[PDB]
Amino acid sequence: FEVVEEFTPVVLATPIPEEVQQAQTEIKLFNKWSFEEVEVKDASLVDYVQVRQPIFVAHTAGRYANKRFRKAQCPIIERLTNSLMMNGRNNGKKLKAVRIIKHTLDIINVLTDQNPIQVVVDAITNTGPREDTTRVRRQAVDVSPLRRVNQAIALLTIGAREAAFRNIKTIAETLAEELINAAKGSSTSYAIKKKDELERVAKSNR
Amino acid sequence: FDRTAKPVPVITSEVTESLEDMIRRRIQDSNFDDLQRR
Amino acid sequence: YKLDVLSSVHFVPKPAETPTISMEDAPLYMSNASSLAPQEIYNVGKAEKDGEIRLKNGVAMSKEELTREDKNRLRRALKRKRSKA
Amino acid sequence: PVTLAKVIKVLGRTGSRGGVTQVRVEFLEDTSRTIVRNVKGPVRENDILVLMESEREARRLR
Amino acid sequence: AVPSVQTFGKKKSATAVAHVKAGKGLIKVNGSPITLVEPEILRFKVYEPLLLVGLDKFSNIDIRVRVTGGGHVSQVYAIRQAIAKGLVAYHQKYVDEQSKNELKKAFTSYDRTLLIADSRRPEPKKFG
Amino acid sequence: LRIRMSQLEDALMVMPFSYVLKFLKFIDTVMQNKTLLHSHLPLICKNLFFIIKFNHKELVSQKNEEL
Amino acid sequence: LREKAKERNPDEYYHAMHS
Amino acid sequence: RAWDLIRYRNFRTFTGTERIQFNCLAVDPSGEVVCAGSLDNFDIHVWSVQTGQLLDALSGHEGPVSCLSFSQENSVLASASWDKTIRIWSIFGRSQQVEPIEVYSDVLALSMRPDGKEVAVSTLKGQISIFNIEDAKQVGNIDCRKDIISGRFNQDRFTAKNSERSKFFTTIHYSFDGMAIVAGGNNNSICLYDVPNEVLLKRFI
Amino acid sequence: KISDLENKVTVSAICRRRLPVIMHRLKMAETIQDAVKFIEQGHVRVGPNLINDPAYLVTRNMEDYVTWVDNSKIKKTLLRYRNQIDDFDFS
Amino acid sequence: MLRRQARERREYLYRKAQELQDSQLQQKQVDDEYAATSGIMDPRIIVTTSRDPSTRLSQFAKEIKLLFPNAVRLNRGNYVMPNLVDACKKSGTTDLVVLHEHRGVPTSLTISHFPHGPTAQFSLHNVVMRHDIINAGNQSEVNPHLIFDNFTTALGKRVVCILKHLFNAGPKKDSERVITFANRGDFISVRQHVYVRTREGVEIAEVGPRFEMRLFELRLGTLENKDADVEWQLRRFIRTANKKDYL
RNA sequence: GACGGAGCCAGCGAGAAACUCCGUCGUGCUGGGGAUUCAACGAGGAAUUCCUAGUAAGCGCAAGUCAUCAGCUUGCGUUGAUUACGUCCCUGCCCUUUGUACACACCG
Repeated sequence: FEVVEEFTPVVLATPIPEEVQQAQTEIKLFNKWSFEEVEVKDASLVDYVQVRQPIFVAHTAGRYANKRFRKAQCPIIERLTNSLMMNGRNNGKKLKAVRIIKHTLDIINVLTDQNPIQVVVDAITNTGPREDTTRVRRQAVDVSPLRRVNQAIALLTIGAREAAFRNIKTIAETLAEELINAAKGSSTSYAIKKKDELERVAKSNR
Repeated sequence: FDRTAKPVPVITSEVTESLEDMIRRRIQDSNFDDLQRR
Repeated sequence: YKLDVLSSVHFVPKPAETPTISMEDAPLYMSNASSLAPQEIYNVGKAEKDGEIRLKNGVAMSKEELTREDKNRLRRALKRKRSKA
Repeated sequence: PVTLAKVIKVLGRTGSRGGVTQVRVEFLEDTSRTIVRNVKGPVRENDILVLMESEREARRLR
Repeated sequence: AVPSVQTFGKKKSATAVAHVKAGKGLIKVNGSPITLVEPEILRFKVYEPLLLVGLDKFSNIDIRVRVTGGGHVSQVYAIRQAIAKGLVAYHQKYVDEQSKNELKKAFTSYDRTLLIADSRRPEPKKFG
Repeated sequence: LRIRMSQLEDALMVMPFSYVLKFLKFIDTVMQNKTLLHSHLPLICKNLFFIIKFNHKELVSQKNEEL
Repeated sequence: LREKAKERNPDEYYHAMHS
Repeated sequence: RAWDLIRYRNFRTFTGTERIQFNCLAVDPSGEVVCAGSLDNFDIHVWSVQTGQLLDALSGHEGPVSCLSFSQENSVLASASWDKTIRIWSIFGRSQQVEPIEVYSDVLALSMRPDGKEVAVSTLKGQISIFNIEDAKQVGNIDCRKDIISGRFNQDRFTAKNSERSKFFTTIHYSFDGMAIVAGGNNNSICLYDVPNEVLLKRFI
Repeated sequence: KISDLENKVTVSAICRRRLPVIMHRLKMAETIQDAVKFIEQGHVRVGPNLINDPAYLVTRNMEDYVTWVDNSKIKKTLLRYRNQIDDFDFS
Repeated sequence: MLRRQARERREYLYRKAQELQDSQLQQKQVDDEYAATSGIMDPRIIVTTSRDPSTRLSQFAKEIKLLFPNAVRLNRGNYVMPNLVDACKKSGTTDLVVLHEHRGVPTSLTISHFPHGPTAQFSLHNVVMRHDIINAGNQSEVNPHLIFDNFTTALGKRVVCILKHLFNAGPKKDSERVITFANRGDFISVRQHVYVRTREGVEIAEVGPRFEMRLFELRLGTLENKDADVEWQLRRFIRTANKKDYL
């Protein structure tokens, strides 16, 4: 059994590329990643790393700073791109973050055949520290999931930034390797090192 | 040569003592030109 | 009615011995006494006897049994009440 | 091993230190057992939280 | 005369006028095809309505957009608003309103900004 | 009694469950003291009820027959 | 002229306008 | 005016400084705060039930406040106007905030979900639009213009079908179960809709 | 004041509040006779309500919100000449 | 909404014309703008600055905020004057305060009264900020006492009436904080002090700041309205300017 | 990021840039820096100031309309974020300690 909704081949006076109608089949990031198979491995980060609403390009102009928690509804990829632009000289330019993240996803795919967006989700989940300390000396207590994801993005971006600040490596590749290493859980990623140190310090002052 | 506008005053010491003497006097007499509920 | 009807979007109706039946009531089974709060019926006031202090808490105080220290604070207590009043 | 606990009530007027919120959480593995914990980040009702230690009881941190 | 509708999209100072008529599926922006709009990275953005509702409905119409004012980003959003608005208006005027309701439902389900202006009127957050 | 009513509910709200069980033991101790309870019965009742409402789902979990 | 532009009634309607 | 239905007495009365005309009213679930709206002042007056004093005035509407409602659970206030917008007010709490949502046409009626998670509004265009309060995005839209029946008046010199006198619902309310809306207006019809999937259940003359 | 109220009130003042008189001041219609035709034909709405009776007097607070009806063919002309017909708003 | 504003302005211009005629006949109380809200509703004040303000100008605005009990400081990042004033009137503010500067030196002070004016513009001289004072400490924010000295002409009363309403009404009798505005040749020296009632007199202490303000424009309308008719303006090229006095 | 091409989008006001595409270069005080040919400068101590949305920040354009301003003042548009939006724990500043408050409830 089948259902047909179109009985005539569709041809437009303005030509449209084939990849565009292939996208009309399914919404995909940069027309080149699908969000369908994405799942958050850790239950805690669920409902704060938002990937259910598929988007073509990061740019959304979504108004996420009204409420205390509209940031959760923002797609995670926009959160990464918007965190990427920093250090004053890069302020005002998200579209540059969009190109950088596109190249980063390409690099992730090239190095690792897995869907890069899954790698980003894995890295964010891995690099969200679960408890840390507060100055009283210090006393150890645990972390809200929103604040976890916020540090995850921040530390990943900061490690990528500092790594290539005065290095032959470009921003795209340093971000890519940081994401890969965080997803693997390897200590090589700077953000995972900071997570481990923070949780260790909390354990000491537990 | 002529000057068109006023000279902006200089807040010298003998000016300051004169103003604060005025301020103390009103507080001494409790004369305050202040709004009140109506 | 006149200025209403000229400025009203909708229809506005025109406003309209022997013992008389009360057409409308403010319920019949309800009692007037039950419609009054206990405070309305009676509320504690000032001392009827000059040698007593009764507060709104419902406690009366004979001056004779009051100790000197208690009398002092009560006098100061009144003064604060009077001061802002 | 790490436990998961769902926030069930945010505690008020606890005298906690600035940036610190006292919370009560119900363990996912057993909806019965509840614990009071101290948190930093913006927290709300219906949130789940990962705990290394399920034995410590929160105390006012001034 | 030829059945047609006119509509607008606003974003900041950017304003796009979209004129929709019966036709054979011709999209032009400022006298150039939609495929040539810039910046290329945001091109998919203006493809977004064309793509969500299906290119089939567009096959029966010829549609022209003129954009002026604002910057490139604001111009892109003006174009996308204008095209969504014009499709809905044309469908209502000359096609069943059931399809109009379907178009509105799909667009608003994805992103309401396609259909309503997203205007950041300033608000004093500090009371007083 | 010394605790102010405005803060009683919250103080009773901060109460840990294992500590709450001990508060029930205290109410038991008040109960054998008939005169003391009668002196301050109402205040005891409100605190107990709020606590039971406060941890109703925890109390049912407890299966101690002595409890 | 500037004042006329400010307090212009958007609802004002005229007949020669039909042309 | 506040009325006790046990003892049948007006125990309190509230009024503005300038004798502002009130057209809509709403009461807090706690029964401690009241908010009323006016067709001439554009600002929502707030009184304290216990004290009877004006706590403050909630300003921000560029149009008259058409209707008001408190969430029975969340205690959030939703206000609608002829301003073509809806504003969600978080009056309770240390900090004060307003969340405006724009709508296509002038709003006439508003109903609050008993859960307090959704709000419906009736517009002059004849549409029932439902929005998610916590996120402030639309979730459903219902047409009403065709469903409404309006009879040509004897004084009308224009046909009923061409008439535009009343194809909007001036009053709406939910079903307590939360799956239905009953809508009414200056017309000869009551329409009952089924909210999740946006269809007409039945219509009454 | 009251002494003013004795003489300030005039028939002309009441006629001034006539809706047919008013929009003429608002310039919706060239002439009062054009106005009474439009209201009878049903193009003019006061607030959310349609008025078809010329003798209606608009009170001051409603004075601001007297306007044409959205689907009026007249309004469609209004936006057409200035070239801002937006068919989504159906006006 | 625009129609309502247009109508209200015409009523307002008519009211001042009628008020002006009444005063002139009297020549042969509180002003109409403030008469409605005088002593009933406390003032609601916003203090802001020009675009890309210097750090000092931001500091000065904070000082002005502390001067006025009901003042709130707002950053003027990319705000447009219509957008500013419209956003202001919606919140219900009574007055708007805007500052300008020159190389981190405050230069002008303009006050605009809502919903419909008047607007007064002042020029600042000899500005001395409190941040220039070391180990000064924090202010007291009680409702202060007000001192108005040497305001005689009708314009002087108008300047008094504008300025007086920016503060809350009914300061408590023994409030230790006093604000004084002393007119000296159209140059209003603005001072504020904290006093202690001694057994043999009064001792006052400056907390700062110091600045001299001169009115040079007073206009019947909001600051946005560069079309509004002018109530009064300062003539500088008149031959008598070097010796003419107005306040 | 620097350089060479190509592509282009504003609003103020009447005595464009940033930006996007394709190329070169390449961690070397180098194809950065542009003072007087090729300098200082490789991210800035102790400390310290401010700041919550079209906001911080980048970008250019226009007029000098009686105070002030002359690469300074104001205005116009373009690009446009992170974090928090909860707390009285520290600091500081205030308010109350005759319900007075028209019922119920609560308090004493």
